[PDB]
Amino acid sequence: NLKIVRMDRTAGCVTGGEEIYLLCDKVQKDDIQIRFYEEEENGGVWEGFGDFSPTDVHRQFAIVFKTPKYKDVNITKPASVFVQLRRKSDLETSEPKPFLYYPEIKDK
Amino acid sequence: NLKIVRMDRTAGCVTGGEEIYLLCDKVQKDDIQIRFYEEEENGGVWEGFGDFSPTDVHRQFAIVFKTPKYKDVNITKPASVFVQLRRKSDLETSEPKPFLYYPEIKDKEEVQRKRQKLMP
Amino acid sequence: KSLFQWQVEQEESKLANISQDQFLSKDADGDTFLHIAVAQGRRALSYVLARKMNALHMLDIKEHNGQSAFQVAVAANQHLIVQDLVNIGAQVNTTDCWGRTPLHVCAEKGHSQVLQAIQKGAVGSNQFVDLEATNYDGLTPLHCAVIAHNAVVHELQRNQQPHSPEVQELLLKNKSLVDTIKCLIQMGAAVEAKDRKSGRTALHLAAEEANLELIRLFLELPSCLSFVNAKAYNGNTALHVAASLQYRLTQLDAVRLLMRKGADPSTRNLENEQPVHLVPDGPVGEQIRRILKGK
Ligand SMILES: CCCC[C@H](O)[C@H](O)CO
Repeated sequence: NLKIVRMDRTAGCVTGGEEIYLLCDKVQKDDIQIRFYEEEENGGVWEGFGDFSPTDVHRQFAIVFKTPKYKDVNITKPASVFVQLRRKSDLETSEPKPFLYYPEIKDK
Repeated sequence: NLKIVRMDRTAGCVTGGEEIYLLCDKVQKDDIQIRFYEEEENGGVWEGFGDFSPTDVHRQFAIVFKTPKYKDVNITKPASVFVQLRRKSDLETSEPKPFLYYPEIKDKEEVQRKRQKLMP
Repeated sequence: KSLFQWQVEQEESKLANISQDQFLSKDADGDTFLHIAVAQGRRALSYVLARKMNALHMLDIKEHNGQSAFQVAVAANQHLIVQDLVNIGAQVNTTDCWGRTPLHVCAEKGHSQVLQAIQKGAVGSNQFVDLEATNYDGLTPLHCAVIAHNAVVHELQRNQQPHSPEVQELLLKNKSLVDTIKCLIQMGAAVEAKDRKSGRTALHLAAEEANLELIRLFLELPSCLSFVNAKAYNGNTALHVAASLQYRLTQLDAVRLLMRKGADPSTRNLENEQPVHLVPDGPVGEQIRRILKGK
Protein backbone atom coordinates (compact mmCIF):
# COMPACT_ATOMS: atom_id res chain seq x y z
CA ASN A 1 0.00 0.00 0.00
CA LEU A 2 0.92 3.69 0.15
CA LYS A 3 1.12 5.93 3.19
CA ILE A 4 1.80 9.57 3.97
CA VAL A 5 3.55 9.56 7.35
CA ARG A 6 4.10 13.30 7.74
CA MET A 7 3.86 16.59 5.83
CA ASP A 8 5.60 19.84 6.80
CA ARG A 9 2.70 21.85 5.34
CA THR A 10 -1.03 21.10 5.11
CA ALA A 11 -2.10 24.48 3.76
CA GLY A 12 -1.05 26.54 0.74
CA CYS A 13 -2.03 29.51 -1.41
CA VAL A 14 -4.32 28.83 -4.38
CA THR A 15 -1.61 30.18 -6.67
CA GLY A 16 0.37 26.97 -6.20
CA GLY A 17 4.11 26.57 -6.67
CA GLU A 18 4.79 26.28 -2.95
CA GLU A 19 7.35 23.78 -1.66
CA ILE A 20 6.29 20.91 0.60
CA TYR A 21 8.25 18.10 2.29
CA LEU A 22 6.32 14.84 2.58
CA LEU A 23 7.49 11.75 4.48
CA CYS A 24 6.14 8.45 3.23
CA ASP A 25 6.31 4.68 3.37
CA LYS A 26 8.66 3.27 0.74
CA VAL A 27 7.91 4.36 -2.85
CA GLN A 28 9.76 4.07 -6.16
CA LYS A 29 10.78 7.42 -7.62
CA ASP A 30 9.42 6.82 -11.13
CA ASP A 31 6.15 5.20 -10.06
CA ILE A 32 4.79 7.81 -7.67
CA GLN A 33 2.38 10.74 -7.94
CA ILE A 34 1.03 13.26 -5.49
CA ARG A 35 -2.62 13.86 -6.25
CA PHE A 36 -4.64 16.78 -4.95
CA TYR A 37 -8.40 16.45 -5.48
CA GLU A 38 -11.82 17.76 -4.50
CA GLU A 39 -15.07 15.80 -4.84
CA GLU A 40 -18.17 17.91 -5.47
CA GLU A 41 -21.54 16.27 -5.97
CA ASN A 42 -20.80 16.10 -9.67
CA GLY A 43 -19.53 13.02 -11.52
CA GLY A 44 -16.00 14.01 -12.44
CA VAL A 45 -13.61 15.33 -9.77
CA TRP A 46 -11.24 18.33 -9.83
CA GLU A 47 -7.65 17.17 -9.56
CA GLY A 48 -4.15 18.63 -9.58
CA PHE A 49 -0.73 17.04 -9.13
CA GLY A 50 2.32 17.83 -7.03
CA ASP A 51 5.22 19.08 -9.12
CA PHE A 52 8.51 17.22 -8.67
CA SER A 53 11.09 15.21 -10.58
CA PRO A 54 12.16 11.67 -9.63
CA THR A 55 15.36 13.19 -8.21
CA ASP A 56 13.17 14.98 -5.64
CA VAL A 57 12.20 11.61 -4.20
CA HIS A 58 14.65 11.21 -1.36
CA ARG A 59 15.90 7.66 -0.84
CA GLN A 60 12.38 6.30 -1.47
CA PHE A 61 11.08 7.68 1.86
CA ALA A 62 10.46 11.38 1.26
CA ILE A 63 9.29 13.66 -1.52
CA VAL A 64 9.95 17.37 -1.97
CA PHE A 65 7.38 18.87 -4.33
CA LYS A 66 5.56 22.07 -5.28
CA THR A 67 1.80 22.45 -4.94
CA PRO A 68 -0.35 22.63 -8.05
CA LYS A 69 -2.43 25.70 -8.73
CA TYR A 70 -5.94 25.33 -7.30
CA LYS A 71 -8.83 25.41 -9.77
CA ASP A 72 -10.03 28.86 -8.71
CA VAL A 73 -7.33 31.41 -7.87
CA ASN A 74 -10.02 34.01 -7.17
CA ILE A 75 -11.72 32.40 -4.18
CA THR A 76 -12.34 34.55 -1.11
CA LYS A 77 -12.87 31.71 1.34
CA PRO A 78 -10.43 28.81 1.88
CA ALA A 79 -11.17 25.60 -0.03
CA SER A 80 -10.77 22.19 1.62
CA VAL A 81 -9.30 19.53 -0.65
CA PHE A 82 -7.50 16.23 -0.24
CA VAL A 83 -4.02 15.02 -1.02
CA GLN A 84 -2.91 11.44 -1.60
CA LEU A 85 -0.05 9.41 -2.98
CA ARG A 86 -0.89 7.46 -6.11
CA ARG A 87 1.16 4.79 -7.81
CA LYS A 88 1.32 5.25 -11.59
CA SER A 89 1.54 1.55 -12.49
CA ASP A 90 -1.55 0.21 -10.68
CA LEU A 91 -3.30 3.46 -9.65
CA GLU A 92 -3.40 2.43 -5.99
CA THR A 93 -3.72 5.36 -3.58
CA SER A 94 -2.81 6.25 -0.02
CA GLU A 95 -5.47 7.32 2.44
CA PRO A 96 -6.22 11.01 1.78
CA LYS A 97 -4.98 13.83 4.01
CA PRO A 98 -6.91 17.11 4.30
CA PHE A 99 -5.29 20.06 2.56
CA LEU A 100 -6.36 23.70 2.81
CA TYR A 101 -6.03 26.10 -0.12
CA TYR A 102 -6.26 29.69 1.10
CA PRO A 103 -6.99 32.87 -0.92
CA GLU A 104 -4.30 34.97 -2.58
CA ILE A 105 -3.41 38.43 -1.25
CA LYS A 106 -3.48 40.40 -4.51
CA ASP A 107 -2.11 43.83 -3.56
CA LYS A 108 1.44 45.24 -3.62
CA ASN B 1 29.98 9.80 6.21
CA LEU B 2 27.14 12.19 7.04
CA LYS B 3 25.24 14.54 4.74
CA ILE B 4 22.39 17.02 4.91
CA VAL B 5 20.71 16.69 1.51
CA ARG B 6 18.22 19.53 2.04
CA MET B 7 16.18 21.28 4.77
CA ASP B 8 12.74 22.81 4.47
CA ARG B 9 13.87 25.90 6.44
CA THR B 10 17.13 27.84 6.19
CA ALA B 11 16.05 30.52 8.65
CA GLY B 12 14.25 30.68 11.99
CA CYS B 13 13.44 32.85 15.01
CA VAL B 14 16.09 33.22 17.75
CA THR B 15 13.48 31.94 20.21
CA GLY B 16 13.81 28.45 18.73
CA GLY B 17 11.21 25.70 18.96
CA GLU B 18 10.41 25.83 15.26
CA GLU B 19 9.87 22.59 13.36
CA ILE B 20 12.26 21.72 10.53
CA TYR B 21 12.27 18.75 8.13
CA LEU B 22 15.81 17.69 7.30
CA LEU B 23 16.62 15.11 4.62
CA CYS B 24 19.86 13.21 5.16
CA ASP B 25 21.92 10.30 3.97
CA LYS B 26 21.49 7.21 6.15
CA VAL B 27 21.72 7.71 9.92
CA GLN B 28 20.86 5.61 12.98
CA LYS B 29 18.12 7.22 15.06
CA ASP B 30 19.87 6.87 18.44
CA ASP B 31 23.28 7.97 17.19
CA ILE B 32 22.52 11.28 15.50
CA GLN B 33 22.59 14.93 16.55
CA ILE B 34 21.78 18.16 14.77
CA ARG B 35 24.20 20.86 15.87
CA PHE B 36 23.79 24.59 15.29
CA TYR B 37 27.04 26.44 15.92
CA GLU B 38 28.91 29.71 15.71
CA GLU B 39 32.60 30.48 16.18
CA GLU B 40 33.19 33.48 18.44
CA GLU B 41 35.97 36.08 18.56
CA ASN B 42 37.51 34.93 21.87
CA GLY B 43 38.03 31.47 20.34
CA GLY B 44 34.97 29.95 21.97
CA VAL B 45 32.13 28.22 20.13
CA TRP B 46 28.42 28.67 20.68
CA GLU B 47 26.42 25.49 20.05
CA GLY B 48 22.74 24.56 20.19
CA PHE B 49 21.10 21.24 19.38
CA GLY B 50 17.99 20.40 17.41
CA ASP B 51 15.30 18.95 19.65
CA PHE B 52 13.89 15.57 18.56
CA SER B 53 13.24 12.05 19.77
CA PRO B 54 14.44 8.94 17.88
CA THR B 55 10.86 8.39 16.63
CA ASP B 56 11.13 11.69 14.75
CA VAL B 57 13.84 10.10 12.64
CA HIS B 58 11.99 8.80 9.60
CA ARG B 59 13.35 5.49 8.29
CA GLN B 60 16.98 6.61 8.75
CA PHE B 61 16.68 9.21 5.95
CA ALA B 62 14.93 12.23 7.46
CA ILE B 63 14.74 14.03 10.78
CA VAL B 64 11.95 16.26 12.01
CA PHE B 65 13.21 18.49 14.81
CA LYS B 66 12.76 21.77 16.65
CA THR B 67 15.37 24.52 16.40
CA PRO B 68 17.39 25.45 19.46
CA LYS B 69 17.14 28.86 21.04
CA TYR B 70 19.93 31.10 19.75
CA LYS B 71 22.47 32.40 22.28
CA ASP B 72 20.98 35.89 22.23
CA VAL B 73 17.24 36.36 21.75
CA ASN B 74 17.71 40.13 21.93
CA ILE B 75 19.57 40.66 18.65
CA THR B 76 18.16 43.37 16.41
CA LYS B 77 19.75 42.07 13.21
CA PRO B 78 19.79 38.48 11.89
CA ALA B 79 22.72 36.26 12.86
CA SER B 80 24.24 33.61 10.58
CA VAL B 81 25.26 30.24 11.97
CA PHE B 82 26.16 26.80 10.64
CA VAL B 83 24.12 23.64 11.07
CA GLN B 84 25.61 20.16 10.81
CA LEU B 85 24.73 16.53 11.43
CA ARG B 86 26.89 14.97 14.12
CA ARG B 87 27.17 11.31 15.07
CA LYS B 88 27.18 10.87 18.85
CA SER B 89 29.41 7.79 18.87
CA ASP B 90 32.46 9.03 16.89
CA LEU B 91 31.65 12.77 16.64
CA GLU B 92 31.93 12.73 12.85
CA THR B 93 30.12 15.68 11.27
CA SER B 94 28.43 16.42 7.97
CA GLU B 95 29.47 19.39 5.87
CA PRO B 96 27.72 22.46 7.30
CA LYS B 97 24.64 24.17 5.92
CA PRO B 98 23.89 27.90 6.33
CA PHE B 99 21.21 28.97 8.82
CA LEU B 100 19.91 32.46 9.60
CA TYR B 101 18.51 33.36 13.03
CA TYR B 102 16.22 36.41 12.88
CA PRO B 103 14.92 38.62 15.72
CA GLU B 104 11.57 37.87 17.34
CA ILE B 105 8.85 40.01 15.79
CA LYS B 106 7.01 41.33 18.84
CA ASP B 107 3.44 42.62 18.34
CA LYS B 108 2.89 41.43 14.78
CA GLU B 109 -0.79 42.19 15.37
CA GLU B 110 0.35 45.84 15.56
CA VAL B 111 -1.54 46.40 18.81
CA GLN B 112 1.00 48.86 20.21
CA ARG B 113 1.20 50.67 16.87
CA LYS B 114 -2.51 51.45 17.16
CA ARG B 115 -2.28 52.59 20.79
CA GLN B 116 0.14 55.30 19.66
CA LYS B 117 -2.35 56.62 17.10
CA LEU B 118 -4.45 59.72 17.79
CA MET B 119 -8.14 60.48 17.45
CA PRO B 120 -10.51 63.46 17.50
CA LYS C 1 -27.05 52.69 37.47
CA SER C 2 -23.47 51.43 37.14
CA LEU C 3 -20.62 53.70 36.02
CA PHE C 4 -20.22 52.01 32.64
CA GLN C 5 -23.86 52.78 31.84
CA TRP C 6 -23.10 56.42 32.57
CA GLN C 7 -20.02 56.75 30.36
CA VAL C 8 -21.82 54.91 27.54
CA GLU C 9 -24.85 57.23 27.51
CA GLN C 10 -22.29 59.97 28.17
CA GLU C 11 -20.16 58.85 25.21
CA GLU C 12 -23.08 58.92 22.72
CA SER C 13 -23.70 62.42 24.08
CA LYS C 14 -20.24 63.43 22.75
CA LEU C 15 -20.25 61.65 19.38
CA ALA C 16 -23.80 61.76 18.10
CA ASN C 17 -21.91 63.95 15.65
CA ILE C 18 -19.10 62.27 13.83
CA SER C 19 -20.85 60.73 11.52
CA GLN C 20 -20.85 57.75 9.11
CA ASP C 21 -18.13 58.95 6.68
CA GLN C 22 -15.36 59.46 9.23
CA PHE C 23 -15.53 56.29 11.34
CA LEU C 24 -16.15 54.06 8.33
CA SER C 25 -13.08 55.53 6.64
CA LYS C 26 -9.84 53.55 6.85
CA ASP C 27 -6.32 54.54 7.92
CA ALA C 28 -3.29 53.75 5.74
CA ASP C 29 -3.10 50.61 7.90
CA GLY C 30 -6.79 50.08 7.19
CA ASP C 31 -7.67 50.94 10.78
CA THR C 32 -11.03 52.55 11.51
CA PHE C 33 -11.69 54.51 14.70
CA LEU C 34 -12.99 51.36 16.38
CA HIS C 35 -9.76 49.43 15.70
CA ILE C 36 -7.79 52.17 17.45
CA ALA C 37 -10.27 52.62 20.31
CA VAL C 38 -10.31 48.88 20.92
CA ALA C 39 -6.50 48.78 20.99
CA GLN C 40 -6.43 51.65 23.47
CA GLY C 41 -8.88 49.94 25.82
CA ARG C 42 -11.55 52.61 25.46
CA ARG C 43 -14.46 50.40 26.47
CA ALA C 44 -17.14 53.10 26.46
CA LEU C 45 -16.05 54.58 23.13
CA SER C 46 -15.65 51.12 21.58
CA TYR C 47 -19.19 50.22 22.62
CA VAL C 48 -20.61 53.29 20.88
CA LEU C 49 -18.56 53.12 17.68
CA ALA C 50 -19.41 49.42 17.48
CA ARG C 51 -23.16 49.97 17.80
CA LYS C 52 -23.03 52.62 15.08
CA MET C 53 -20.93 50.44 12.77
CA ASN C 54 -23.11 47.41 13.52
CA ALA C 55 -26.34 49.11 12.47
CA LEU C 56 -24.70 49.64 9.08
CA HIS C 57 -23.53 46.00 9.10
CA MET C 58 -19.91 47.19 9.06
CA LEU C 59 -18.80 45.92 12.46
CA ASP C 60 -16.31 43.35 11.16
CA ILE C 61 -14.29 45.68 8.93
CA LYS C 62 -10.81 44.19 8.61
CA GLU C 63 -7.54 46.13 8.60
CA HIS C 64 -4.51 45.31 6.45
CA ASN C 65 -3.74 42.38 8.78
CA GLY C 66 -7.15 40.84 8.12
CA GLN C 67 -8.20 41.79 11.65
CA SER C 68 -11.66 43.00 12.61
CA ALA C 69 -11.94 45.22 15.69
CA PHE C 70 -12.95 42.11 17.61
CA GLN C 71 -9.80 40.30 16.46
CA VAL C 72 -7.76 43.32 17.53
CA ALA C 73 -9.35 43.25 21.00
CA VAL C 74 -8.46 39.56 21.30
CA ALA C 75 -4.81 40.27 20.53
CA ALA C 76 -4.87 43.30 22.82
CA ASN C 77 -6.28 41.14 25.64
CA GLN C 78 -9.26 43.48 26.08
CA HIS C 79 -11.68 40.83 27.32
CA LEU C 80 -14.32 43.34 28.42
CA ILE C 81 -14.43 44.90 24.96
CA VAL C 82 -14.30 41.45 23.35
CA GLN C 83 -17.46 40.31 25.12
CA ASP C 84 -19.20 43.55 24.12
CA LEU C 85 -18.32 42.98 20.46
CA VAL C 86 -19.18 39.28 20.22
CA ASN C 87 -22.42 39.99 22.08
CA ILE C 88 -23.70 42.29 19.33
CA GLY C 89 -22.71 39.71 16.74
CA ALA C 90 -19.01 40.11 15.87
CA GLN C 91 -17.96 37.09 13.79
CA VAL C 92 -16.08 34.60 15.98
CA ASN C 93 -15.38 32.14 13.16
CA THR C 94 -12.93 34.15 11.07
CA THR C 95 -9.18 34.31 10.41
CA ASP C 96 -6.50 36.99 10.21
CA CYS C 97 -4.03 37.12 7.32
CA TRP C 98 -1.84 34.49 8.99
CA GLY C 99 -4.72 32.00 9.06
CA ARG C 100 -5.29 32.15 12.81
CA THR C 101 -8.76 32.21 14.36
CA PRO C 102 -9.47 34.34 17.46
CA LEU C 103 -9.35 31.08 19.43
CA HIS C 104 -5.88 30.37 18.03
CA VAL C 105 -4.66 33.79 19.14
CA CYS C 106 -6.15 33.23 22.60
CA ALA C 107 -4.49 29.83 22.73
CA GLU C 108 -1.03 31.09 21.73
CA LYS C 109 -1.04 34.02 24.14
CA GLY C 110 -2.84 32.37 27.04
CA HIS C 111 -5.69 34.90 27.07
CA SER C 112 -8.16 32.84 29.11
CA GLN C 113 -10.35 35.79 30.10
CA VAL C 114 -10.65 36.75 26.44
CA LEU C 115 -11.59 33.15 25.77
CA GLN C 116 -14.29 33.29 28.46
CA ALA C 117 -15.49 36.58 26.98
CA ILE C 118 -15.88 34.91 23.58
CA GLN C 119 -17.84 32.05 25.15
CA LYS C 120 -20.29 34.42 26.85
CA GLY C 121 -20.60 36.76 23.88
CA ALA C 122 -21.31 33.86 21.53
CA VAL C 123 -24.08 32.57 23.79
CA GLY C 124 -25.74 35.99 23.82
CA SER C 125 -25.45 36.30 20.05
CA ASN C 126 -26.40 32.76 18.99
CA GLN C 127 -22.97 32.09 17.47
CA PHE C 128 -21.32 28.69 17.11
CA VAL C 129 -17.68 28.72 18.20
CA ASP C 130 -15.61 26.32 16.10
CA LEU C 131 -13.20 24.82 18.64
CA GLU C 132 -11.77 22.44 16.03
CA ALA C 133 -10.85 25.10 13.47
CA THR C 134 -7.38 24.50 12.06
CA ASN C 135 -4.83 27.22 11.33
CA TYR C 136 -2.44 27.25 8.37
CA ASP C 137 -0.19 24.90 10.36
CA GLY C 138 -2.97 22.30 10.60
CA LEU C 139 -3.42 22.90 14.34
CA THR C 140 -6.50 23.32 16.52
CA PRO C 141 -6.47 26.02 19.21
CA LEU C 142 -5.87 23.33 21.84
CA HIS C 143 -2.77 22.17 19.92
CA CYS C 144 -1.38 25.72 19.89
CA ALA C 145 -1.96 26.21 23.61
CA VAL C 146 -0.12 22.99 24.42
CA ILE C 147 2.88 23.83 22.21
CA ALA C 148 2.99 27.33 23.70
CA HIS C 149 2.98 25.85 27.21
CA ASN C 150 5.70 23.31 26.30
CA ALA C 151 7.96 26.20 25.27
CA VAL C 152 7.31 28.00 28.56
CA VAL C 153 7.93 24.86 30.63
CA HIS C 154 11.07 23.99 28.68
CA GLU C 155 12.42 27.46 29.38
CA LEU C 156 11.42 27.48 33.06
CA GLN C 157 13.48 24.34 33.48
CA ARG C 158 16.37 26.21 31.87
CA ASN C 159 16.68 29.89 32.96
CA GLN C 160 18.65 30.19 36.22
CA GLN C 161 17.11 33.27 37.79
CA PRO C 162 13.80 34.04 39.52
CA HIS C 163 14.14 37.84 39.69
CA SER C 164 14.35 38.14 35.88
CA PRO C 165 11.55 40.16 34.19
CA GLU C 166 11.20 37.19 31.83
CA VAL C 167 10.87 34.37 34.38
CA GLN C 168 8.08 36.02 36.36
CA GLU C 169 6.50 36.58 32.94
CA LEU C 170 7.09 32.90 32.15
CA LEU C 171 5.58 31.93 35.51
CA LEU C 172 2.40 33.89 34.83
CA LYS C 173 2.21 32.55 31.27
CA ASN C 174 2.64 29.03 32.68
CA LYS C 175 -0.50 29.66 34.72
CA SER C 176 -2.46 31.50 32.02
CA LEU C 177 -1.78 28.89 29.33
CA VAL C 178 -3.08 26.11 31.59
CA ASP C 179 -6.15 28.21 32.42
CA THR C 180 -6.66 28.74 28.69
CA ILE C 181 -6.34 25.00 28.06
CA LYS C 182 -8.86 24.29 30.82
CA CYS C 183 -11.30 26.80 29.30
CA LEU C 184 -10.94 25.28 25.83
CA ILE C 185 -11.62 21.81 27.23
CA GLN C 186 -14.59 23.11 29.25
CA MET C 187 -15.91 24.73 26.07
CA GLY C 188 -15.80 21.27 24.48
CA ALA C 189 -12.45 21.16 22.67
CA ALA C 190 -11.43 17.68 21.51
CA VAL C 191 -8.26 16.53 23.28
CA GLU C 192 -8.11 13.68 20.77
CA ALA C 193 -7.95 16.08 17.80
CA LYS C 194 -5.02 15.24 15.53
CA ASP C 195 -2.49 17.72 14.12
CA ARG C 196 -2.92 17.53 10.35
CA LYS C 197 0.83 17.39 9.70
CA SER C 198 1.63 14.34 11.82
CA GLY C 199 -1.53 13.04 13.49
CA ARG C 200 -0.40 14.04 16.99
CA THR C 201 -2.99 14.60 19.73
CA ALA C 202 -2.68 17.17 22.50
CA LEU C 203 -1.41 14.27 24.62
CA HIS C 204 1.31 13.48 22.06
CA LEU C 205 2.32 17.12 22.07
CA ALA C 206 2.51 17.20 25.87
CA ALA C 207 4.54 13.98 25.91
CA GLU C 208 7.16 15.48 23.58
CA GLU C 209 8.22 17.82 26.38
CA ALA C 210 7.41 15.44 29.26
CA ASN C 211 5.03 18.23 30.26
CA LEU C 212 3.87 16.79 33.58
CA GLU C 213 1.22 19.41 34.32
CA LEU C 214 -0.52 18.93 30.96
CA ILE C 215 -0.10 15.14 30.87
CA ARG C 216 -1.74 15.00 34.30
CA LEU C 217 -4.52 17.37 33.21
CA PHE C 218 -5.38 15.42 30.05
CA LEU C 219 -5.22 11.97 31.66
CA GLU C 220 -7.73 13.08 34.33
CA LEU C 221 -10.40 13.65 31.67
CA PRO C 222 -13.38 11.25 31.38
CA SER C 223 -12.33 10.15 27.89
CA CYS C 224 -8.79 9.35 29.07
CA LEU C 225 -8.83 5.67 28.10
CA SER C 226 -10.19 6.57 24.65
CA PHE C 227 -7.18 8.63 23.56
CA VAL C 228 -4.32 7.56 25.86
CA ASN C 229 -3.31 4.94 23.28
CA ALA C 230 -4.03 7.07 20.20
CA LYS C 231 -1.46 6.69 17.42
CA ALA C 232 0.15 9.42 15.33
CA TYR C 233 0.58 8.79 11.59
CA ASN C 234 3.87 6.99 12.26
CA GLY C 235 2.03 4.69 14.67
CA ASN C 236 3.57 6.09 17.83
CA THR C 237 1.60 6.63 21.04
CA ALA C 238 2.33 9.23 23.71
CA LEU C 239 4.01 6.43 25.66
CA HIS C 240 6.33 5.71 22.70
CA VAL C 241 7.31 9.38 22.69
CA ALA C 242 7.79 9.70 26.47
CA ALA C 243 9.90 6.54 26.65
CA SER C 244 12.19 7.69 23.82
CA LEU C 245 12.90 11.35 24.78
CA GLN C 246 16.18 13.23 25.02
CA TYR C 247 16.82 13.25 28.78
CA ARG C 248 14.53 15.58 30.68
CA LEU C 249 14.27 15.79 34.45
CA THR C 250 10.58 14.91 34.16
CA GLN C 251 10.90 12.03 31.67
CA LEU C 252 10.67 9.18 34.19
CA ASP C 253 7.66 10.72 35.93
CA ALA C 254 5.88 11.22 32.60
CA VAL C 255 6.35 7.56 31.76
CA ARG C 256 5.14 6.57 35.25
CA LEU C 257 2.12 8.85 34.95
CA LEU C 258 1.12 7.50 31.52
CA MET C 259 1.49 3.89 32.77
CA ARG C 260 -0.47 4.62 35.95
CA LYS C 261 -3.36 6.18 34.00
CA GLY C 262 -3.71 3.27 31.61
CA ALA C 263 -1.30 3.66 28.69
CA ASP C 264 -0.61 0.31 26.96
CA PRO C 265 3.12 -0.60 26.85
CA SER C 266 2.56 -3.39 24.29
CA THR C 267 1.31 -1.05 21.56
CA ARG C 268 3.39 -1.19 18.37
CA ASN C 269 4.15 1.56 15.85
CA LEU C 270 4.47 1.23 12.05
CA GLU C 271 7.87 -0.38 12.49
CA ASN C 272 6.49 -2.84 15.05
CA GLU C 273 8.32 -1.12 17.91
CA GLN C 274 6.96 -1.01 21.45
CA PRO C 275 7.94 1.87 23.78
CA VAL C 276 10.51 -0.40 25.47
CA HIS C 277 12.27 -0.77 22.12
CA LEU C 278 12.75 3.01 22.00
CA VAL C 279 14.45 3.65 25.36
CA PRO C 280 17.86 5.39 25.32
CA ASP C 281 20.96 3.27 25.96
CA GLY C 282 22.60 3.30 29.37
CA PRO C 283 21.20 3.28 32.95
CA VAL C 284 18.40 5.80 32.24
CA GLY C 285 16.81 3.61 29.56
CA GLU C 286 17.12 0.64 31.91
CA GLN C 287 15.14 2.59 34.53
CA ILE C 288 12.50 3.39 31.93
CA ARG C 289 12.43 -0.25 30.85
CA ARG C 290 11.53 -1.33 34.41
CA ILE C 291 8.73 1.23 34.64
CA LEU C 292 7.30 -0.08 31.37
CA LYS C 293 7.44 -3.67 32.62
CA GLY C 294 6.68 -3.10 36.29
CA LYS C 295 3.24 -2.78 37.87
C1 LIG D 1 27.48 35.57 12.70
C2 LIG D 1 28.68 34.62 12.98
C3 LIG D 1 28.81 33.57 11.82
C4 LIG D 1 29.29 32.20 12.40
C5 LIG D 1 29.69 31.29 11.28
O1 LIG D 1 28.54 30.88 10.58
C6 LIG D 1 30.46 30.08 11.82
O2 LIG D 1 31.33 30.46 12.90
C7 LIG D 1 31.32 29.53 10.71
O3 LIG D 1 32.58 29.14 11.26
